[PDB]
Amino acid sequence: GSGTDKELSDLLDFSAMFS
Amino acid sequence: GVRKGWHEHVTQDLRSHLVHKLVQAIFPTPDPAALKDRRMENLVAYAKKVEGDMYESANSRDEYYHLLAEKIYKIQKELEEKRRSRL
Repeated sequence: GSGTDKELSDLLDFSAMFS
Repeated sequence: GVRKGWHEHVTQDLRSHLVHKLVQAIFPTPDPAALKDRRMENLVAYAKKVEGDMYESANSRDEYYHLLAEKIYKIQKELEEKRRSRL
């Protein structure tokens, strides 16, 4: 069905950088 | 034949309102520049894949509203850890 999320960490990193 | 009292209060439009909550988790604050960012392209498609996984998790509109909070909740705080990933 599903597994580990890789892009999920990259998506948050984008917002984490800026405000 | 039959099915859970699912569609009772999810509706087509009302359901779209919940979908936004999933996207807000990854990006709560507004970002007009993000819309142009290629990364955002994955955000939409991503939420579309998970949202379907989040909706099914519920056998009722009620459970769907609860599980939604957990996802947005965990991701909401997770953003804090991502910030310290580089300090």
